[PDB]
Amino acid sequence: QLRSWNPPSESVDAALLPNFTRGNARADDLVRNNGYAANAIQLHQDHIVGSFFRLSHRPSWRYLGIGEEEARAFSREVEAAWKEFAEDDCCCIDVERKRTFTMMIREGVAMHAFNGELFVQATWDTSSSRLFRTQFRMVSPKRISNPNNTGDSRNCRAGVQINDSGAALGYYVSEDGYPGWMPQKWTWIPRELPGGRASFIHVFEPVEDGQTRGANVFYSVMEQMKMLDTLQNTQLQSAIVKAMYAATIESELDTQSAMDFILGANSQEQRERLTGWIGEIAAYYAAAPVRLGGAKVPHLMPGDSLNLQTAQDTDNGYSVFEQSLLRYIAAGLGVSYEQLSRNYAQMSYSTARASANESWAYFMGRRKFVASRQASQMFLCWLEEAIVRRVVTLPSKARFSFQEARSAWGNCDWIGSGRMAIDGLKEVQEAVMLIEAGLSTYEKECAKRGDDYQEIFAQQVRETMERRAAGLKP
Amino acid sequence: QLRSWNPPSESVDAALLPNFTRGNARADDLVRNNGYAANAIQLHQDHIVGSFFRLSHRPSWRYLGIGEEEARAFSREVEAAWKEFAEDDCCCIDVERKRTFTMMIREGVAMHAFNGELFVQATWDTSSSRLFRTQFRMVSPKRISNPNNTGDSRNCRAGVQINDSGAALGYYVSEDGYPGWMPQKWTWIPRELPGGRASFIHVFEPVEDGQTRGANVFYSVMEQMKMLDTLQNTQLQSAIVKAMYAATIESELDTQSAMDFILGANSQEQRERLTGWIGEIAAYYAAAPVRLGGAKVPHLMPGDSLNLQTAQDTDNGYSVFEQSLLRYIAAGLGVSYEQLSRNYAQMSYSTARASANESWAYFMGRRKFVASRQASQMFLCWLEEAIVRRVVTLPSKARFSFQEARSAWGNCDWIGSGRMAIDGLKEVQEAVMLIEAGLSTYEKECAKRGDDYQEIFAQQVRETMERRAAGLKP
Amino acid sequence: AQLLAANEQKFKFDPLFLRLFFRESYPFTTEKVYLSQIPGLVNMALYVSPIVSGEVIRSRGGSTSEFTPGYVKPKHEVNPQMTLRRLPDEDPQNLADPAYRRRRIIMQNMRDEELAIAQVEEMQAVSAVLKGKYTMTGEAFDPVEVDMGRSEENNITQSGGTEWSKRDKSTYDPTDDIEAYALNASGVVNIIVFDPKGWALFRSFKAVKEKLDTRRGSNSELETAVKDLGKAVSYKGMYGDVAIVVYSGQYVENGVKKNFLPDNTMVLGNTQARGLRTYGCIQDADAQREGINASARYPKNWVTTGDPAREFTMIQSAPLMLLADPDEFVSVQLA
Amino acid sequence: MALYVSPIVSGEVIRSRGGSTSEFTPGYVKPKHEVNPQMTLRRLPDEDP
Amino acid sequence: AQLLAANEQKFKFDPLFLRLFFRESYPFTTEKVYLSQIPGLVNMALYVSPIVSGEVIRSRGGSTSEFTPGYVKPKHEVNPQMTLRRLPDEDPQNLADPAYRRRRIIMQNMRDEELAIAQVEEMQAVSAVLKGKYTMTGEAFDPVEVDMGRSEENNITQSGGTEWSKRDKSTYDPTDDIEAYALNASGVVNIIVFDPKGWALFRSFKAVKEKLDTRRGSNSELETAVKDLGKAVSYKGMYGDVAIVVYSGQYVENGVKKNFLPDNTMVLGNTQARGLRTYGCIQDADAQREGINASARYPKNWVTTGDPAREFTMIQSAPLMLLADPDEFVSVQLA
Amino acid sequence: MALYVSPIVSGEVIRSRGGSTSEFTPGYVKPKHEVNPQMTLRRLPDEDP
Repeated sequence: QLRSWNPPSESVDAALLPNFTRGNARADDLVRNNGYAANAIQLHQDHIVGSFFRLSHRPSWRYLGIGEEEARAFSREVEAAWKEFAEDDCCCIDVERKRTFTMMIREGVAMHAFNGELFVQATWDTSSSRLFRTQFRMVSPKRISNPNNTGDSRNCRAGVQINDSGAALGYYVSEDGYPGWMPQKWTWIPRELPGGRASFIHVFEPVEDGQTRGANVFYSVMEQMKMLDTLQNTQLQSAIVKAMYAATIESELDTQSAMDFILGANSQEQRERLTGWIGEIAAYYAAAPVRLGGAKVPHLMPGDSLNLQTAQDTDNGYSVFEQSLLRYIAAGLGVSYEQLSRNYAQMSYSTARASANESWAYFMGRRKFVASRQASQMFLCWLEEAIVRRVVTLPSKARFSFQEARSAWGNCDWIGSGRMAIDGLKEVQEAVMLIEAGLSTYEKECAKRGDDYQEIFAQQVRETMERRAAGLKP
Repeated sequence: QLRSWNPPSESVDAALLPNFTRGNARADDLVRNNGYAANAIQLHQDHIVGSFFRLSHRPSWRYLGIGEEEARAFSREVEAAWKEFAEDDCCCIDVERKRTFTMMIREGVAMHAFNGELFVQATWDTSSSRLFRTQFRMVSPKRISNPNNTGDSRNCRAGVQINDSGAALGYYVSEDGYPGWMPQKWTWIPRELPGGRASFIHVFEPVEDGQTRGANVFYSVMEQMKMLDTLQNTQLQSAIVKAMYAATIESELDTQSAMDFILGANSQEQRERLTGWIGEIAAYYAAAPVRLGGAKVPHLMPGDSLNLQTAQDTDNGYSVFEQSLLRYIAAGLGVSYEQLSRNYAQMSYSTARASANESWAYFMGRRKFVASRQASQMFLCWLEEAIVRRVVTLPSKARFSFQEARSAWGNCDWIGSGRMAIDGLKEVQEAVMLIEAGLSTYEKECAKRGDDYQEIFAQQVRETMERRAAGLKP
Repeated sequence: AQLLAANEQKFKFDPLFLRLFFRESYPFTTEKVYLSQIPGLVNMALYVSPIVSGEVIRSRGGSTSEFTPGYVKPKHEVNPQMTLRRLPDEDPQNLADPAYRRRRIIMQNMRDEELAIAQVEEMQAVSAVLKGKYTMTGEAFDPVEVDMGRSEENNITQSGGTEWSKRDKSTYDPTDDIEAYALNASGVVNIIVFDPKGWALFRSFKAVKEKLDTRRGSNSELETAVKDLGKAVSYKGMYGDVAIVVYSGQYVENGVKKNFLPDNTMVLGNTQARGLRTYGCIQDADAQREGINASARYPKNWVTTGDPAREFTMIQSAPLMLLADPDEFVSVQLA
Repeated sequence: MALYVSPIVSGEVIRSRGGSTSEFTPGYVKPKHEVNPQMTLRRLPDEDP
Repeated sequence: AQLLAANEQKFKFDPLFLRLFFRESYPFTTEKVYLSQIPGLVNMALYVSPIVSGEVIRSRGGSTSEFTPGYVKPKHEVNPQMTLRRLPDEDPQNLADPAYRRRRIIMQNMRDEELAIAQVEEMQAVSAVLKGKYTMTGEAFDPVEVDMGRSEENNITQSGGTEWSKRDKSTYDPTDDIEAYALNASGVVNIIVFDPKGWALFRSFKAVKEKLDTRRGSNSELETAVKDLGKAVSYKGMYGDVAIVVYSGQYVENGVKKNFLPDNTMVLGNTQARGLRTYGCIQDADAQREGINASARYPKNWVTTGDPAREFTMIQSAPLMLLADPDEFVSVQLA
Repeated sequence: MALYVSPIVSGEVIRSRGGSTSEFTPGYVKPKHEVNPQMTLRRLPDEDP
């Protein structure tokens, strides 16, 4: 079985890139034919981004000498601008003109999960319906190959032109293949502009040094493919052969030496004996009507029957095989099957909350690992455009210029899915302890709750004043 | 079995579009013959929209410089207008004149679930029974094919005319096929008007770039089809063969060499022996009446019987096969079977509330992903019409014009199904904690409760004053 | 390939034979006709003494109970390449539809089919009540003669002795011959349906022409039957006591057309003679697994995949209609 | 319109049996007239001239 | 069973007959060829007086408009039991795939299919422009002779009178015969393509060998055509004014192989002679309901369920290619 | 590679046409050598011995 799937013995990058197309193609096959990939990407979406992905700008006020109040007001301005620019209802923020920021993050994270890499391009849109002429078009991974599909070279390696030190200079984007009859032409695309401008945002997780591509799926999913095939076929055979039945006719006849002599005489010159016996047996079956049930017994003149003696008859064991292996690959691939297909077998209280909190912290890990890159890159490009357009005003006491301290000025964090609910009592006792001991700040409280302290305080002011005015109890 | 269903190895869009008609047709077959699709669409309806889908208009007052109080009063006016326009009792808001806003959302979400896409068209009704001359007619997905059913082309691709960059310009709507004998003629329909007017609302979820169609169902449901078939047939065979019985007659007779010699002599020239024996056996069965029960033993003269020796006799295993696979595809397709067909097997407390809260948050995900598009599009069209008719008054200090900031002015959110009830104690301890710590605002409190803070306060005023007047206890 | 239920005609217009003499349909779940199985006429006289009752009465064991029904299963194509029968100006846009063209062309095809089986059944009927013999025959099939048992006095001939042509065209009355042939008919004769020239030389006698009543004098539903099938049955009028009819029906064979009726023939008998329509097995897997093994007819529309990758309409039947009493009709060849 | 098939399987496909001569010119007749309202017409007896 | 679109070849390499003389394709929605329907050459001289214009001009009613196209529909199996044509070392792991083996084996099967129809079409072409007669024939099919009308002076023979073999191998010049046969050809001849030994005894004359130019002197795209089909067309060179070619193509029949060309034959005519490729109906339900009744070729991959429960590739066509002017070429049998 | 079928139905199944002689012994050649690291080898000019 190791024949149809073969690992070379070498560093992972040189063991994957030669068989990149086959592994990725069979990955496409399984993610299309199989529901597990859809469920996994959907849960990753709903744990990492969830409803939305919220920007929070925190310029390094302490290091830059900027006042915290000026930083906070400038952040208010940039947050209002960014939310109003992102909430465009006409899907107009993409060059394809059919994806908002939500689906920017969606397709980016999905493709960085599947192929391990995502490709964003900051292009200059001309549609004047918005103040900001920068859109972000996502680039397929099929596009990145060496110019004219040539094999890897000295410095042109699977489509990326690098130096001897590996520094990613640029890329050869092959032309799109949709419809299925466009030819591919390779075009030069630099990774970033010299001034720090993020033109081609290439975010991938390298497992080792010098690696150019991300992680796969199929190269650990062939075994589900062939287990589902084998369980499927074995259930089919079991079902079809629980009551397969042979309906033949035998007789006494069979006078050993006499039967053999009759057969030999028929073979030599006395076939009339066989013809007469066949006629008698045909008359037998047409005067009997030899019929078993609703159907006719298949015509068998005496002396021939099937021997449907069977193989071993122990239990198939597939039960504990499949539970063990589903277990196995479930906290292999990472998301547990007791919800990837939802068993409720013997699961208990500590079971539930321990599994939930470890899995949720681990999704927080993946979120902070493979979402903040895209978030910061897009925010940096948008903030550069805003500074170009003088939408928001930089602090006058800027210790470093915007172009010099884009990292310092464009320092930001992002908020993923909403408020976690698992037990209730858990979150509420945590909340009461934090609010009584002061062990929670504005920033981490809002991180835990998916809200904002400024708005909760303003709305509590509104709550109290409306209760006082209408006669309610604050 | 892989013969009657075949995946190509290619990108998903080019692997689905060539076999679009067959997959969709067998999807129709299974959603019509099978109850699971009906239950799934019904639960999706009752989790996403539920009773109703409530509009809430929040123009970006902070960014536009609009006062929050003016924004709130303008929102009050637009909400009153929208509710009174939507509550039309004569089903008159559609061109078909037989669906209200509720069934707009219903059919839209159902078709965007089945085919992955929904097609709305903003048409100018002439029926003067309402102030607003805009209706929204939904367009079938069968209509979108290339002009005269031609195969995909360079830029005309499965009915959508796009550019090289993929931008969806317009569509070729084939003529309706009901009654089953109208010919199809393809008509041009642009996606949107240049001024931002949403004429042809085409909302679909693209799994990858350049994809034009949504997701399927059958391409993961063929296995339920053939498992239900195999379990059905195997139960039928098991039931019919638990007591199938062969009723033949044998005798001692059978003098080996003598019987063979008699048969050979009969075959050659002595058939009178066989005739005499048959006569004797007929007299035997007519003087015995050989009868077993209520029925006659089927006529078998001696020397011939059926050999109903069986196949293996181990348990079929279908029990744990079917539990494992129902498990499997249940949190595949997404909604758990312990309610898609309702098992109560060994299910526990943490089981219940963990499963319920994760599934409900995930339905909140689907709701915010595939309902807000249609909601915002319809609201934008209706608000544009209202501004045309001067029903509601835009703020005088508009920083941007309506046509320029339709996204900013027409910023809105929507509320789906009503107040979730699962445990009681859970929701009430959450409510008491939020109302004591102030950790809940007007907007998210009303989101959690399915109510409105303004109306709860006004009705609490009414409550207190009526209790005071009538003598009750506020 | 369209469903079984697309078999609606409401067109049963057989020429007064299978609908009036041969109503007695017996479709079977078994191949042959078993006249012993059919009760036919029941042993219908004996009673029992006023003390106890007698033995059990059965179907009285018909002597011959083995003949081969005419299992006829023809077919045609309904390929949507033709322009069809266009009834005057009912919106040819639906003919432009392949759906409507295909459905009404299967309508046309199948109606041709049952009228084909009806016309071959009428040839069987005319053979049956003209000689008592029927030729169950066809290529790659043995010719079985199915005989009801028509007697010699039911086959007596007018040309024997004195012919009506060789008689006085003015004074001779063929009524004498009418009762002469009617007496040995095991009943009363009330229709004198002729073939055309047979009625011609019948009426050539004056006595006939001033004995017959041209008036309606509506006797029975035979006038209604003629009004229905105004094609080939012609109600000449009353001959006084008896009705005068002429059948000039024609069958259009492989390359030519010719009348059903021979040159000059007659059958004298009742309008209520007993006619059996025994029907054999229907050899179609669909028919067996849905229980149409015992029925009249079976249509289907069905697609062939492969070499003859096409779509056809298939009609299957197995009639072996006969007459219970061959002696009921006297068959005479005329002058 | 004669042949059947054996009681095991069925035979070939039957077509429109290829008429030997299939090419003649129909009499495409298109005449016309004028209906110029200068005549007194056929007056059916006294239906309100 | 794979879709219709899996019919990509980009391999059109017919031997200069159906691509150079017979470009004039006419696939029909109707069975036969109707030469009256084809405009062919248009009545192309008369004008009208400078006052008004004249009558309506039609397709000038071809006298004979009824011949049977060669509706050829062969098939094969692509059963994944073979090891296939393995192009050198392109990853036989995909051959190990039943999917890739089946798709490239349907590729191989279908390409064999169109080259089969192409070679039978080339035999039709060689019959056509060698005698003006074509034998539309096959078992269980009547042999129709389809004649373009090649005249007697287009069938005059070299062996008549004095043979080139019976001439001086050194001093005799066959150019005189060249214009003798070219004059009654209704045009100019610019290719003198021979069969091999025909060109052998042609060049046996010295005058030929010091009159011919071996040089390229590239006249037209015929050199490009030879470079394309370097298989069986051989550009001998220039004979000065005219091009010298030799065709040695061979067809591999049921048990043996033999050349297309007879022993010693010639056709004198132009490279731009008008060749018709009339195409009949395609008898495939798929073709009719998707409108491929009027086309060149039709492939399909399709599964049979039942007795021959297998899967096949089916190719269907109906060519009746002929020559518009049979008098354009003079057909001569050589010494 | 020649025969077609009549325009009514199609014909039989075509096979690999049974080569008369189908039995010869391939030249199964399996040689070997040693690569014992005791030699000085082919030194392409001055690529870092």
